Amino acid sequence: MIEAILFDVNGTLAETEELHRRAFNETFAALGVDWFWDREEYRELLTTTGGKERIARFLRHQKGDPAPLPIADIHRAKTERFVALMAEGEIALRPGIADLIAEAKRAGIRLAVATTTSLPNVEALCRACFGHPAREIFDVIAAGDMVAEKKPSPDIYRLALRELDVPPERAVALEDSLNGLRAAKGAGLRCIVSPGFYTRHEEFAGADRLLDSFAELGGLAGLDL
Ligand SMILES: O=C(COP(=O)(O)O)[C@@H](O)[C@H](O)COP(=O)(O)O
Ligand SMILES: [Mg+2]
Repeated sequence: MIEAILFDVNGTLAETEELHRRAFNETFAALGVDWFWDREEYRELLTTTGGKERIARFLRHQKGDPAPLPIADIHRAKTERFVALMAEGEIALRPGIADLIAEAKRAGIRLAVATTTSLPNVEALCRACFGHPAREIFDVIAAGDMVAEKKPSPDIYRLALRELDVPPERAVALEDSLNGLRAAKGAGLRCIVSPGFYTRHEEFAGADRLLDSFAELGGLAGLDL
């Protein structure tokens, strides 16, 4: 059996990206700029992880209004919006996720998050979906700007593994996206993928398992081999 499970957040714990998109767009509108990311645009922008990095990519060549604030300030406002939206309880965990975490806890298996997303989003999602602070759910939280290079860099996973003190051969990652799979694999981890809306078009070569739902894992034993 594995000794630790490392979870991605967006698209893994919950289907969140349309809520991120909303938060971006509503922030743009509040700032009085003409920017608006439709699904087609957002699907492409999602291949750059981290909201600051995504905004920067967009600004490099978009031909609408110039940024009126630093990126970090735009992103901070977006995060406050996302947190507020997340709290409303419209988003639930993806099927299978709650049950896996409960089984892991009963088995004494160590749990981490390993995410590109801002730390407040992790807290918001945990409070909403689990009813507790994130550090009551996960033993280790590796998020956001804790590393210099985001997925597909393995660095966030290497951070999480160091903090867990579990060798990669005894752990497993759950992911939804190709950049996530690449990051996990680059850290030496077996990786179970279940994609979503934005990510299903991707090919997931090297995934240990590729599932339509985490409810198909089959319990902790499905994380083995
Ligand atoms: O690329 C990401 C995927 O998160 P994960 O690694 O959990 O799949 C994030 O940048 C989110 O799109 C937005 O969150 P922020 O705006 O907070 O970055
Ligand atoms: Mg993800």
